[PDB]
Amino acid sequence: ENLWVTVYYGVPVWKDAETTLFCASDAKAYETKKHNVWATHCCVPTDPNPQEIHLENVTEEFNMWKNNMVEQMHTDIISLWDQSLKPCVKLTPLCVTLQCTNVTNNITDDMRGELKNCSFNMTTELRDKKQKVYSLFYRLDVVQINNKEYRLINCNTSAITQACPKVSFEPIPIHYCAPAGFAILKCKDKKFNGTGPCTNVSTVQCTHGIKPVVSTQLLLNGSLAEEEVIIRSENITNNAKNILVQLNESVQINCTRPNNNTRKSIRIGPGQWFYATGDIIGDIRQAHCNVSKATWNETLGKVVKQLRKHFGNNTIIRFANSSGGDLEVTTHSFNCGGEFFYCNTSGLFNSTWISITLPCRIKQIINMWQRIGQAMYAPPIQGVIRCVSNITGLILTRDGGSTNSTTETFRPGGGDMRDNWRSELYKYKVVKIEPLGVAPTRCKR
Amino acid sequence: ENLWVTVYYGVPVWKDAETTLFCASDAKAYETKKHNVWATHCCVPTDPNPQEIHLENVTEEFNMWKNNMVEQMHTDIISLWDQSLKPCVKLTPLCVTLQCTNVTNNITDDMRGELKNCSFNMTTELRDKKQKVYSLFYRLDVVQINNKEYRLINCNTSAITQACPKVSFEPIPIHYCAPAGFAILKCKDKKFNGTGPCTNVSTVQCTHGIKPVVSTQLLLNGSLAEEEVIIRSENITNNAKNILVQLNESVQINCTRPNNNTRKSIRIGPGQWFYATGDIIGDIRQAHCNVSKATWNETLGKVVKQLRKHFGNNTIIRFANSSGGDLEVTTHSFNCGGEFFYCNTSGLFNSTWISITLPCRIKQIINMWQRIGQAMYAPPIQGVIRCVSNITGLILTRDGGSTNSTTETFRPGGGDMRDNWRSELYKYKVVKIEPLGVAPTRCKR
Amino acid sequence: AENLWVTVYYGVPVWKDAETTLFCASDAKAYETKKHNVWATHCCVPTDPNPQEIHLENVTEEFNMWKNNMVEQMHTDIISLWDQSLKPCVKLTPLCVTLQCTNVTNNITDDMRGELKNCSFNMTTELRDKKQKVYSLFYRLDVVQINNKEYRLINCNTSAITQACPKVSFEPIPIHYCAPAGFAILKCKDKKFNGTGPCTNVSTVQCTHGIKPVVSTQLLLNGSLAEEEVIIRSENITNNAKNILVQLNESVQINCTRPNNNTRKSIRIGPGQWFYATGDIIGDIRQAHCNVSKATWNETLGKVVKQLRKHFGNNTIIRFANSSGGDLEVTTHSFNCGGEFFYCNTSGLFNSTWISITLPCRIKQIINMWQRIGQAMYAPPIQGVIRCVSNITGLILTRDGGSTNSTTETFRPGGGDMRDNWRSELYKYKVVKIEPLGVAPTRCKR
Amino acid sequence: GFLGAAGSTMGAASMTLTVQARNLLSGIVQQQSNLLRAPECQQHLLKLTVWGIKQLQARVLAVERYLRDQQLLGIWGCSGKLICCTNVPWNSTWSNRNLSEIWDNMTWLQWDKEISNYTQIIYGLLEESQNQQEKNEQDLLALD
Amino acid sequence: GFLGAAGSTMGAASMTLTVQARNLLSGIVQQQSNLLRAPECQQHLLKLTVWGIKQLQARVLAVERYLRDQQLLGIWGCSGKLICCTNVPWNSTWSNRNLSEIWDNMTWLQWDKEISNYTQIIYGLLEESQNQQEKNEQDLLALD
Amino acid sequence: AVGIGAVFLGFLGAAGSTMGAASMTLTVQARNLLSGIVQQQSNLLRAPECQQHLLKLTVWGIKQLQARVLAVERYLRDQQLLGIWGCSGKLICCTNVPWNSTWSNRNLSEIWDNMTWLQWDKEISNYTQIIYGLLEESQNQQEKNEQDLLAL
Ligand SMILES: *[C@@H]1O[C@H](CO)[C@@H](O[C@@H]2O[C@H](CO)[C@@H](O[C@@H]3O[C@H](CO[C@H]4O[C@H](CO)[C@@H](O)[C@H](O)[C@@H]4O)[C@@H](O)[C@H](O[C@H]4O[C@H](CO)[C@@H](O)[C@H](O)[C@@H]4O[C@H]4O[C@H](CO)[C@@H](O)[C@H](O)[C@@H]4O)[C@@H]3O)[C@H](O)[C@H]2NC(C)=O)[C@H](O)[C@H]1NC(C)=O
Ligand SMILES: *[C@@H]1O[C@H](CO)[C@@H](O[C@@H]2O[C@H](CO)[C@@H](O[C@@H]3O[C@H](CO[C@H]4O[C@H](CO)[C@@H](O)[C@H](O)[C@@H]4O)[C@@H](O)[C@H](O[C@H]4O[C@H](CO)[C@@H](O)[C@H](O)[C@@H]4O)[C@@H]3O)[C@H](O)[C@H]2NC(C)=O)[C@H](O)[C@H]1NC(C)=O
Ligand SMILES: *[C@@H]1O[C@H](CO)[C@@H](O[C@@H]2O[C@H](CO)[C@@H](O[C@@H]3O[C@H](CO[C@H]4O[C@H](CO)[C@@H](O)[C@H](O)[C@@H]4O)[C@@H](O)[C@H](O[C@H]4O[C@H](CO)[C@@H](O)[C@H](O)[C@@H]4O)[C@@H]3O)[C@H](O)[C@H]2NC(C)=O)[C@H](O)[C@H]1NC(C)=O
Ligand SMILES: *[C@@H]1O[C@H](CO)[C@@H](O)[C@H](O)[C@H]1NC(C)=O
Ligand SMILES: *[C@@H]1O[C@H](CO)[C@@H](O)[C@H](O)[C@H]1NC(C)=O
Ligand SMILES: *[C@@H]1O[C@H](CO)[C@@H](O)[C@H](O)[C@H]1NC(C)=O
Ligand SMILES: *[C@@H]1O[C@H](CO)[C@@H](O)[C@H](O)[C@H]1NC(C)=O
Ligand SMILES: *[C@@H]1O[C@H](CO)[C@@H](O)[C@H](O)[C@H]1NC(C)=O
Repeated sequence: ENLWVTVYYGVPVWKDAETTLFCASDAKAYETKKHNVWATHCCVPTDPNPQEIHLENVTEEFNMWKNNMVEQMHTDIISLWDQSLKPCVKLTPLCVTLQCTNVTNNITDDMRGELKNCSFNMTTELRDKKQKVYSLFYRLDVVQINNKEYRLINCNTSAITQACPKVSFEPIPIHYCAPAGFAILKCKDKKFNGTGPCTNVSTVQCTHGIKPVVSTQLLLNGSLAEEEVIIRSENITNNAKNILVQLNESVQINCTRPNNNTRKSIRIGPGQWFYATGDIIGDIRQAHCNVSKATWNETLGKVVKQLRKHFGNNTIIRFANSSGGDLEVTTHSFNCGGEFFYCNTSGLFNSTWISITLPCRIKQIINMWQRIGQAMYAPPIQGVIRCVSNITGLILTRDGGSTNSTTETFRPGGGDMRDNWRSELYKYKVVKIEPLGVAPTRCKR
Repeated sequence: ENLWVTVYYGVPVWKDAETTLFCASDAKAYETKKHNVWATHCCVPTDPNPQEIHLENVTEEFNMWKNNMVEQMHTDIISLWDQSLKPCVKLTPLCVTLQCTNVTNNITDDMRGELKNCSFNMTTELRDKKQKVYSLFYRLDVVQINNKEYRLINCNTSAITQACPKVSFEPIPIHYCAPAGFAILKCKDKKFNGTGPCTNVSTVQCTHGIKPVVSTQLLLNGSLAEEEVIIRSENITNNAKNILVQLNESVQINCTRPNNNTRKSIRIGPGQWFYATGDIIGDIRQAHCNVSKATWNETLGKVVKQLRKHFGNNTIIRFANSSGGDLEVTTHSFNCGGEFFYCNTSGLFNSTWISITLPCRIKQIINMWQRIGQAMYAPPIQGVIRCVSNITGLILTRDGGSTNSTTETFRPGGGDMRDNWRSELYKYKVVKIEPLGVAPTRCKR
Repeated sequence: AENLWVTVYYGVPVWKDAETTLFCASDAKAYETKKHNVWATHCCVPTDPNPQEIHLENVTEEFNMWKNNMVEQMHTDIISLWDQSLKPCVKLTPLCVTLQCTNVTNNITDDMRGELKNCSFNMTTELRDKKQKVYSLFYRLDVVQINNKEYRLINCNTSAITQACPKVSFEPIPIHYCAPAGFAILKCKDKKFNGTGPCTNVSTVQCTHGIKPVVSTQLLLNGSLAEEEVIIRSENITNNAKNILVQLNESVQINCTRPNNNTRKSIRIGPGQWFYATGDIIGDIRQAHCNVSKATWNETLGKVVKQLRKHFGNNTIIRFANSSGGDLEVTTHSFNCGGEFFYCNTSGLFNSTWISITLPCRIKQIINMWQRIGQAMYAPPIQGVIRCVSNITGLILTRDGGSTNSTTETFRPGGGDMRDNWRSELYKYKVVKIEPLGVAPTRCKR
Repeated sequence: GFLGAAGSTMGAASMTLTVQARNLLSGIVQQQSNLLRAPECQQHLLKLTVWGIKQLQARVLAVERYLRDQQLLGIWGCSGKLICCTNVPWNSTWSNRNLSEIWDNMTWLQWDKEISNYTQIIYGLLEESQNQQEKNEQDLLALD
Repeated sequence: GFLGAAGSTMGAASMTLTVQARNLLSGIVQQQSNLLRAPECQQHLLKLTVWGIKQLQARVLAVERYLRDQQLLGIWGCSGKLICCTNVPWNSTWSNRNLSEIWDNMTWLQWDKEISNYTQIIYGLLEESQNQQEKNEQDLLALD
Repeated sequence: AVGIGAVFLGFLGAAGSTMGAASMTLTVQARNLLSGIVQQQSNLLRAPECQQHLLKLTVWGIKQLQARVLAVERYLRDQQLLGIWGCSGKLICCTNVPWNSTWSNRNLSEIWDNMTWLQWDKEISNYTQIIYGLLEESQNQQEKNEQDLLAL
């Protein structure tokens, strides 16, 4: 009875919103590595002791499949990548006819025909002079013209830029921070499937650090589930969707390139250098990855159990290797040690439910963001490379199309980088704060 | 008197001002035209229901010859043009000696010697190879060296860029909108000749849609006068000022390029293509435009009566062809179907007061804004081109020369692009809002 | 209980030291119908025709020229202006070819023997299908032997050399640096201000005095003078790793010339690109040189010694030496008279022990500015004969350091980065940020 | 904590309104000036033209929204207050329930969701009421 | 409507002060929110470095001009009001018209031209009056 | 003869005056922070050619734009504090926070007649945050008390 409208400013309420997030990192943690693309362009430091405010009795709706934080992360990674490569040597002078022969010196049968020894006429500083040089190329980067004449694979389609020889692409944790006027809500519910209401919601200033690891089929160095393996998808029934599986216990994978390479610096113009592969010291052997067999077998058993909960207790689940298509999506991709390893995962997905050595190949000329027209040439890395990584999740697709769903088949998939992000950002949402509110009171002016 | 100063905020007062206006095109008009230069760089949606607030008892002074909106439109259109051609193929590799002969196959007399067949040595995807190619050129794009050897006309002035073939330049109406804090006032007066007060004015947030048509001598696809032909000039007296004539009726002009041309693509380097004109399929005939004779004769007579009001009643009024100079000013010029036409208008302006076929020539190398250091190469357009346009106005120059015995002669003029803009922006003015003011009242604290 | 209360005041006249971005202004008439000018075109903002200064009576601020951020800003801005002016120009990559060179032996004085070379080469034309044989003259300093007729331009094994656009003048004009609102520039008016310390007679200004961005390496040209005494200003006078940065109280003049009458040969090299080559020299060939008056130079050097001794003693020996170490940028006096780059030998100015003079000069065309190697500039030839007279207003000297702690100490001409020339003119100014909010006790309460 | 009161009841949350009001501007200044400690960050980040423009757009907009809300409070006669009481009666249509249920044992998030689309009506009413009050004051001060 | 009062007399026009005051900022925010309806050129237009800078300059300046007027009202002691009376007497030299010819028979556009030459004088007087008033209150409150 | 008259010669003319005398110029040092910005921008209209040129320098454009935005943000921050403390709209504001002799132990005649503002803010520098916190607490109490009186 006789209540009046009052106005309150500073009311703690919010709405869903899309804004620009700032990139921040732990400055001490870069340890002077200012040549790391991720550190130099995410220069602003994070605050020590990031705070988290639990919000008692606050329920909020999260949806990882429509989360614009993913789209923004995707766009910014591509942008930084391109800026990193902008101020560097172009290899258009390198798109010449090559005269190639086989590398046959102390080479295993397992790589016969894998490497080619190519000689060519390339420029020098003075326009008037030319020089004869050679380099060993991986077969995947070289294409036959009309059996000794070859060209680099991208001479018809795109320009090639050599990656900057001092720049590191090693992932570091990156934190996304809200601008003032916005807040990030974090879902800490266990067994959260990505789309439902979240009971335990807290407010943070910045996200935890996420390493921008680039990979296909398997997800490396991500977060683990704490209770059990969690299977998330936009739509389970629809076989056109990717299924993201988060493991609770990691699987360790040991990868190497055993060949001892010597890099050769070639002058190509005034102030311009090209880095060639030189020659190999010692025997030539295949690059490969080792996955503990028992651990992998246990890991699938857990994944299968969770799939059965959604697909039926008497449903047979089969794993199979990937379908044909571009190398970039049919195989696993590491980007480790500075070399681009493309690994054959069929040994991991060959079972029916009801150490494993994976051979790998190296490719130097690549198109990371599925774009056509901008190719990067990775300079050679000297010496022997070894990487030990954590498998934290999988991207699977289901074939569908079976008769009466008698059995189901799953295969490694992914390749759309957005899903690598969605696997880490599913717990976060960005909201706008709207401080002005109205309510009745027992007062009059 | 016993009065005091009272301060008021929100007073409806404005002053003449110069600000930056923003571009907004209709949203539905966007369709899928991400490749249309006007839609892609001005997608900001307009208000579906622009408002007009008529101001009773307001009589503001307008001066179209000293506006700011005109200069901004000129500056912005040039910038958008330059940014559309930026990420495109450079044709530097085509500035070679050409070996040319005449195209003599099924040529009517009208084009004998107009079109040439040129072969040349051009680069290809590998630096070690060359290819022999040929294409057809119009004689204005090719200049003789010292006798079958020719070069492109722009080789001794500037590098030429090929416009990207997917990009459309077809005019899309755009609206200029004031930023908050500013307002656009518009005249509604009929028979308003510029440079003076308007009796009926209104406030709008955006201008009407204006098509950014680039043309000379005649103005195409503009607004029509409501009642009478209106002659506007900065100084009707001065022979150095252009006369802009706005018509109340519209003369329809039918333009065509009857030849059935073929486009051919030649690879010139990695990722780059040159689009050349290939053999013509049918007979070779000249481009031309048709103007109905009777309609033109009546239209011109109306213009003459209005000139007769400014000049003496017994004046002999004559029309004549343009004086010499660059093709861009001596002939009519427009972009039809994407190709550039230059037409001979001496058939329209050859009379004394007391169907007309205009032959046209096509040119591919364009210096569109009269800037010596830049040039653009128009890709050929496959097939037969036809368009129909509305002649809404004229640009005339009084020949002057202090000719005695009242025999004024008018000749088509043009070339200052600002004058096309001035025919649409003449009714608008930009003012700023200045909310504070004071006045005496009998109120004291 | 005393009953004093907190009162908040806004508009309090106080400030704190701060670093901000100042804007670059010029004189609205400094245009002089001249826009091709590297300074005037970018520092285009006109200034106030009637600048004002506010004397702050009873203010004693501390100024420190060695930590003055205004200097750092000019260093960054001058480099940027330089780089953004050479941007829309000819790249001259077609000139990195083998040259066939012989000595210029026609009408050569002995001092010019071997100084100039006549080089012929095959470069591009308007059409990519045609080459042309052209020739030009080059100074020896810019041409190196390829392993004795084949030569190349000196920077082919480092970087691209762009051509400065021939219309742009680099002649320094006064520049005024102005504070953004909320900031103010405090100026020290102490007639004998030493630097690094308290200054009485502090004034507030909106913009600095006009400063000409003159670039030189040993003698400081066309700056301000001290008014009463020669002043020696250093960060640490006893540290031989520092610079003595002498400022004089009277100017002296140096008369420089490039006596040869040159012509310029304009060559098309591509579709809208032109190269400017040095053509044949008219008349005979003589070396560039600069004059100073001997007595005048002795007198100002003697003044420096009297002041320098104040830090070392009245029974010490001050010796001047001709300086040493590094390439020409730090061994000679560089100054760009008329647009050509002169590198003058100053040993004749520092040959005395305290207890007319002709300086020979060399000309270089390929210039590495600001001690960088990433980019080089080609200076187009200037036709006719070049002459100017400049005002020497200061010196950059260093001390060798003592050895055996003997009576004699040696002061040798220095060199260094551009920052010291800037410190020479900006020693008087400091930037502060105004902070209008504050609190003090009163006797009032709500 | 900044949204710590989100789960508190309306009449409890109202005890700490000042912190939300402060964060809107103080966060901007600290993030742009105090957080940006390493001078090389700005020097390098200025080379990323697009990031530079996007970040400015975000700051400028935050200011524009702040000012729009302050202008609105000023128009309504609530300038300078976090708590403002005005002479516009509460309509049961907007919400028909007891003032016990509304102020206490219910949070602000819930409240905002319930008022929903009635917000625009209320704002128009508040603006007219203040104009009437200003005119009345001006007339009284002219009577002596 | 906005500026619909331009032809009204000064008295009648005082009823629309709210309309003109709101547009100074509300148009800025709405103009920015409108582009969210076509996100594709929000991204494309960031490539037009020149347009990016010009639009931000336009927005920044609009804010600066708005704030300058608000600061000035604050200095005069009129913060928070659209209409405020002061203690500065009206000078017949500024204008010698009757109130019957000012608040009627004349518009604000006409008036502004009529007294344009005295704007700075009036503003200076307003500032001095407020300074004296604040000092007087400070002293009065110290006599408690 | 000195001390007679309160005229200062310009914008920071009162900087060397005592704290009491300097109160006479509070308006001068307030307007400048904002009106200076507008005039500096207005002045660029004296050279339209300069404005066109400056838009060609991306870095200069952005750096100046950042400076303007930051200046505005600092201005607003301080204005918000005056709002929070209940001093909005005033150049001089009396509050209910008592003065602590700990922060500074001086007589009022000593402060207002012998100290200048440039000295005062050094002596009281260590208590700035304390005082601001107290001012906020005081205003929070006052607003809730007013609401209860209106309710009664
Ligand atoms: C310390 O401070 C001193 C004093 O300011 C400064 O010395 C002065 O330097 C400037 C710049 O080098 C000198 O100015 C030049 O002087 C020559 C001399 O010409 C005289 O004779 C001709 C007739 O033959 C007269 O017409 C003329 O007025 C003189 O009396 C001028 O020729 C120069 O003009 C050209 O360059 C200008 C650059 O901006 C152009 O604006 C101008 O239009 C001219 O260019 C045209 O002609 C060129 C030559 O043919 C051609 O190459 C161009 O393409 C174009 O067609 C200019 O006015 C000034 O005289 C010096 N004064 C003294 C006393 O020395 C020091 O340089 C400074 N020190 C340092 C280290 O910075
Ligand atoms: C998942 O997360 C793991 C970490 O938990 C990542 O694995 C690490 O990856 C980094 C980067 O590739 C490895 O760092 C490198 O280690 C080399 C080890 O060499 C040792 O022995 C030589 C002997 O001569 C010594 O000289 C040397 O100091 C070491 O003791 C270093 O040689 C490397 O430095 C060289 O290369 C870099 C290239 O950027 C240059 O900048 C350096 O100057 C130098 O030339 C470098 O430090 C690290 O060892 C890996 N650890 C493990 C356990 O594997 C995975 O990569 C990540 N997974 C994915 C997919 O990203
Ligand atoms: C004054 O105003 C008039 C009227 O708007 C302009 O004349 C029009 O100009 C446009 C652009 O040149 C013409 O559009 C073209 O029409 C061709 C014919 O299309 C027929 O078939 C389609 C179905 O396939 C029907 O929808 C259509 O109505 C016709 O019956 C198309 O083939 C063209 O498409 C090709 O070119 C465009 C642009 O390069 C590409 O984007 C397409 O992918 C494709 O390759 C195009 O749509 C239009 O027909 C003209 N009107 C008339 C009556 O002829 C004047 O140009 C304007 N004057 C000036 C100076 O600006
Ligand atoms: C246009 O009309 C005005 C009056 O409306 C008149 O003064 C002027 O002379 C006319 N002529 C032109 C072309 O301005
Ligand atoms: C003058 O500068 C020197 C630096 O060599 C410093 O030691 C000395 O104290 C300064 N003089 C004064 C009065 O500050
Ligand atoms: C060069 O020397 C010759 C003598 O061999 C002389 O005739 C000539 O004049 C000299 N040069 C010029 C251009 O004067
Ligand atoms: C207004 O909000 C109420 C909330 O209960 C909702 O039921 C109603 O549909 C909304 N009105 C409109 C037009 O959306
Ligand atoms: C215009 O003048 C008439 C005079 O009768 C007046 O009635 C009308 O209200 C005026 N217009 C406006 C907007 O006040």
